Amino acid sequence: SRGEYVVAKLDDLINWARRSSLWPMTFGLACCAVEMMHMAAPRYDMDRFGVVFRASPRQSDVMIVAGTLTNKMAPALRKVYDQMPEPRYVVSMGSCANGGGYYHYSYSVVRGCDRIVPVDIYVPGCPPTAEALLYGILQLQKKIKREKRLRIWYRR
Amino acid sequence: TYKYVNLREPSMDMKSVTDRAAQTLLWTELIRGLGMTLSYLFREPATINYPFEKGPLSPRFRGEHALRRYPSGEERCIACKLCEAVCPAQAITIEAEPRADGSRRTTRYDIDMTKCIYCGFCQEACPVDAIVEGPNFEFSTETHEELLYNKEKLLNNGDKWEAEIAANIQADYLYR
Amino acid sequence: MWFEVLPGIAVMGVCLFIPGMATARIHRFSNGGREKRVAHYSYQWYLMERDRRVSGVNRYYVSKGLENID
Amino acid sequence: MFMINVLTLIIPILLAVAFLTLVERKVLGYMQFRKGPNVVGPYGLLQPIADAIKLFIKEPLRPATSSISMFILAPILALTLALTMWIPLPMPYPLINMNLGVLFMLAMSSLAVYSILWSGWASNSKYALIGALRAVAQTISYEVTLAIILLSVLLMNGSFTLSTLIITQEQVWLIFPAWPLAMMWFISTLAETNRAPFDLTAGPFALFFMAEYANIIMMNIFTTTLFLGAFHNPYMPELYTINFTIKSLLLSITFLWIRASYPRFRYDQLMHLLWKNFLPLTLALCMWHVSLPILLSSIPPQT
Amino acid sequence: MMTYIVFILSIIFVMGFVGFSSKPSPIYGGLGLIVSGGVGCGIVLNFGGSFLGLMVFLIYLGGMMVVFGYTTAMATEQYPSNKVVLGTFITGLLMEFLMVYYVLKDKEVEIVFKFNGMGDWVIYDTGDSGFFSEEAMGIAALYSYGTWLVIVTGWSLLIGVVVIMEITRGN
Amino acid sequence: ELLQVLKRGLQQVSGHGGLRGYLRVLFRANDVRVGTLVGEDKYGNKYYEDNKQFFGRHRWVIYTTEMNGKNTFWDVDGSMVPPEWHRWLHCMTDDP
Amino acid sequence: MNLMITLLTNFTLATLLVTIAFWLPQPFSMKFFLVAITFLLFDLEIALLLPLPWASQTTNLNTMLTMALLLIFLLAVSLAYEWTQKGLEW
Amino acid sequence: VLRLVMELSGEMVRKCDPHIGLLHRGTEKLIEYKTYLQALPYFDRLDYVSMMCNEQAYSLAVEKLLNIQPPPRAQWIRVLFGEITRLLNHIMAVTTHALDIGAMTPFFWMFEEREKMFEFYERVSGARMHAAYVRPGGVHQDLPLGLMDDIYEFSKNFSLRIDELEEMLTNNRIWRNRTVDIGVVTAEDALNYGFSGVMLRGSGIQWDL
Amino acid sequence: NVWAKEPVLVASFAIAGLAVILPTLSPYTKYSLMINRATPYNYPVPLRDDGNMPDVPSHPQDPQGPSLEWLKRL
Ligand code: SF4
Ligand code: SF4
Ligand code: SF4
Repeated sequence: SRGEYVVAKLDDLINWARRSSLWPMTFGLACCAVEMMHMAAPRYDMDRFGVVFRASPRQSDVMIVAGTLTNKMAPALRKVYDQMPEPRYVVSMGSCANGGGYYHYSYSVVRGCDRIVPVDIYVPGCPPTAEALLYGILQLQKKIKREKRLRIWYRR
Repeated sequence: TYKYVNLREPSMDMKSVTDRAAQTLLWTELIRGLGMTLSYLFREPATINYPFEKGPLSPRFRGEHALRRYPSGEERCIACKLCEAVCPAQAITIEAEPRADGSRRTTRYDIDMTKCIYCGFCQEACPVDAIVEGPNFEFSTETHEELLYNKEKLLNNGDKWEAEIAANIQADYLYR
Repeated sequence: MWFEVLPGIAVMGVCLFIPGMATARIHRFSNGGREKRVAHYSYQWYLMERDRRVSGVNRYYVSKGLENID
Repeated sequence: MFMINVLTLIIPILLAVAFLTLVERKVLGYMQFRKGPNVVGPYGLLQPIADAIKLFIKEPLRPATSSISMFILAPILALTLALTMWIPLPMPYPLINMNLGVLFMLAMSSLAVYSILWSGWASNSKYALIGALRAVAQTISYEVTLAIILLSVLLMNGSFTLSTLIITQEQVWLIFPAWPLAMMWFISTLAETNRAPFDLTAGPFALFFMAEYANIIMMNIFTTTLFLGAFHNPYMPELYTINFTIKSLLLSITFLWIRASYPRFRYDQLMHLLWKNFLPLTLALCMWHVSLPILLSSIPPQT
Repeated sequence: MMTYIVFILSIIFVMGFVGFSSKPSPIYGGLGLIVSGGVGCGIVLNFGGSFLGLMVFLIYLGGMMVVFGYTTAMATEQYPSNKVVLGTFITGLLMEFLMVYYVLKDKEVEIVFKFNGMGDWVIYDTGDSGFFSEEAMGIAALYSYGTWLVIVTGWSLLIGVVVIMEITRGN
Repeated sequence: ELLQVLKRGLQQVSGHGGLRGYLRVLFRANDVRVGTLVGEDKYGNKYYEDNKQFFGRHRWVIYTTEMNGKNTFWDVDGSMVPPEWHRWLHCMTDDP
Repeated sequence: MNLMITLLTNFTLATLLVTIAFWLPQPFSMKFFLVAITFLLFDLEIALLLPLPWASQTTNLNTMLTMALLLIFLLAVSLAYEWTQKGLEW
Repeated sequence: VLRLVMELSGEMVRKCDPHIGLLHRGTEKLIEYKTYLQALPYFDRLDYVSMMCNEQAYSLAVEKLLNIQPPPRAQWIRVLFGEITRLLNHIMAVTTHALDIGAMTPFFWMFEEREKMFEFYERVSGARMHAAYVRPGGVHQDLPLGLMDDIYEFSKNFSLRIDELEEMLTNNRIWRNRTVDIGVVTAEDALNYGFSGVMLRGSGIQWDL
Repeated sequence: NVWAKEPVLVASFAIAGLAVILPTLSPYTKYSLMINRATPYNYPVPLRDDGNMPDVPSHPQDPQGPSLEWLKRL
């Protein structure tokens, strides 16, 4: 099946192209923002993995929900999420974001962020030490490596 | 005792004012800033090659939430609920039953890794040091179900290694 | 160090080297080892037009050297 | 052979721009303590190939614009200026020997001002219009100054032909008869290409990005041609091509290196700076370069 | 790619003038005037053609429609085709093709003139030794003999500056 | 002082064993500082400890292929190291 | 028409780039206006100034020196006038 | 992230209301429904860039109410980590000022310095940032052997690096011309509007707690 | 006195004043006029022989007419 061979190789090529750079947007409310800045630090690079910190939600590949999400914040967070280009992926960073965390039993704190957006990679820690976030971004890249998108477009 | 900045006056000697005007017209200390930045260009970069060179740590890092057990023996925990009492996030959830041996034991021992703020109070509150903040910090969980650990996930997490945790506790059983 | 930024600089400089060498090679190649004659002013253009007229082949670069005096 | 010249001039500009993106990212990385991109392949070249092809793959935001034909018409104009605007610039023998090309350079920069204005109109609502309007104003603020300085630096050269320039810069570089005029010119080239220290704070961002970096390489090529250049020996021009490319590379690195380490300007500080500091001094350098060659008895041999 | 190319560019020039004489939105008017000025530049460069069309390209197509689009941005909005604009465009194209056909398949069509209908390679120089592309040294003579002219020109522009600041709230 | 670093820069290449073997660790991720070879390890992988570099480039692992049978020539992971090498690798000690 | 050939090739290759990029994935202020007409009038006086390097070769040089200095001095008078009369301030 | 609503005459102002409360977390009520030692990390992480002076203040609150003086070695170690936290918070204030103003690279230089300070926090308490570590009633679990030499080496190297930061910025002409003209603070308004800390140190009157 | 407040203004006025005044004092503007005059763009048209002219030499080698010799001596 030379057509299936071509579709498999071309899907491998375009999924490599997708997982190559993956420039995020740094949403970053509380101290998890400081830790995102500290994995933007000179010791732990991001440019080695093609990752560039960038304040442009009009072109951002993945979105890193980090910090304590509140009721006064969450419509603005999803309104940022909605003006995002449709191939989109979500990293929930931090105990506050991945299930409520320390301010769980509390008004004006959304219990997690599944109540707002879907989540692809949970990375726990408080703050998740930058090596753990970087391993989470590697597992996100390998999630992009396992997609079989064009194969499903073939055999659909 | 104090030391305050910016109390002088620009001089009235012609040499000093023409040096300041030369700085104004001739972009001088801008070029000196370029020289400083090129002096940091020619250093060697202090980046660690991440998946091959992992970062430095401590003997007392607070990580993985792995239980321990006795030397050639059974489970170390008691279900005495001190960790659940001290847990500030209240992520510990314990249900105890005793077994046929007579000694008191458990049934259910759940840690909400979503809620866990990683303090060390359950490490320092266990009178037998059963629950230990583990060594490594590599969780990276796809689903939301998998961040809710059972007693068996904690015991397999503590039987995939103890010699690491035993080495850490044998290193620093004297401070705490 | 900057020993490894020099492959990127070298590859981008080779990507800047190709139009100069290609342009000069095609100018020396399109007239048989000559150079493409320039014409800013109409004097040089009339000179070039009578040059391409006298050579017979209707191409100016040949330029009929001294073999048709008498 | 003419379309072959066209292809060899306008095909490698995409490779030039993408490898310029990796060059400037690695240069900023070593200005910082960073390596990278070096994990993706050998020293990160297929990584700019890959993010270019990813941004072509990645699905556009649906308009949500107005006058879709005008939204087509602006970036096509920017990129066709960036394509058409390497023609008379001599790598040793230029593509079209013109009677006058530098006024054509400045006019094409003015067309780039048009493209920025049309993208800012056709993009979105009012705040994008105000921001792009201030960007058009701080781009248009300098085609006074850069054209004035161009006029002053080639008044010592007589003709607009630019080959008389590549001749008459053989003895000394023209950086020496005008160092402050050239330095103010280089500041105005930073203003034309619109990078830091000159602020900015949509689609296709790839084509906007492409037009900007080809504009950068164009202005640095014209910088190297306009001010310096070694001796041209015919029947071996690869020497001049190599030395030209080396000095254009060094000045592009210096350009990004000046970007690397300074804060952005306040907008009214930028206008105040340009008018009340550059513009009387450019006029004074114009009038002194008028009054000089009548005193050195050397008007240029204007052919 | 043939002989009557100045004529063809003249026809596209009239196309552009009709295209924004149909009274569109003024940004479409500015677009049409840029197209018309570009092809007028093409015409005057085809008549040889050194300096003047490259000179108008900087001013109108370099610094006048920029200010027109700038003022269209700051003053008007035109926030959302019509039968009037499209009807005027069709009648203008009708006038265009009517004149072109009745000239091309005849001798002449006259408002009051005598238009010899053929291509305008005529008239031109017979390849003389011009040596300086006459317009170049022509406008070079604007400073030697031009005593009164640049004085009143600069004085008019200086007064234009003080006019603009006074009307836009001097001082 | 120009050719010597260019001569020393060949010594880790020709000392590595060859050209394609050097190309394998270059295209794996980065490392070209081969030559100490402190610890081999069950499930294949190797551990290299150097002192000539700064704190952070003392100890680096190089993974082998098929340590679970999963074709790990590409896409190397964290937690592919056994735990005693996880104590040694994070510089919690000086003893291998 | 050979630079028209170059223009056509650049325009057509750019339209190929745009169509592959699109069909494969599927109030105001007064102070803005002073800068506009300021650019306009000074750019017109630049349009006067720029044929000066055409003109350096003539047998009447004193008048050309005098009137060229007169033109730039008038441009300086206009700039200094709007400078002293708070024209571009904030 | 803050909300700001500014009503402005153009490239100017009339009013400016900072709408904030977006990052509200119920901290006071949550401390009311817990004990002291359980609810200590609330005061550790309500302020988050400073991370040990907040703990020092809450520990001094509970000690000043409870009438217990800590032993003096705990006091001197608490002084050392208070000065580390002061150094860290001022250098982050400088660098996030620089990054929001432009000025890309000294941010990264001083965050290399702050990465070394997080290494010091790791070797002392174990966690990256949020060292609880200051119990009310004295400091818990003192520092391991082999640390003071590291702190001394860091002190020398950071003296040289802060001198090189002052080389980089600070008599840079255009950063000065960016921020000199703006933001005066009247001393009458400095006392009425309740400013504190660096505002009181800068706006005239001599005042250090 | 003013050199501290607006220095670029004073530098511009100084170089402008010398660009106006400095072309007066010159041993070189006469050389400018001679070199700019002595460049033949047009053809030197001859003239009819005898209105009894004891000047204007016929062979262009004859130095009777005003030649140029200040050129080659700079
Ligand atoms: S998860 Fe922890 S580190 Fe992150 S925002 Fe919450 S308190 Fe801060
Ligand atoms: S404190 Fe220790 S022994 Fe008690 S319930 Fe918790 S883990 Fe078990
Ligand atoms: S580290 Fe803290 S939050 Fe986590 S289980 Fe232990 S006491 Fe509870």
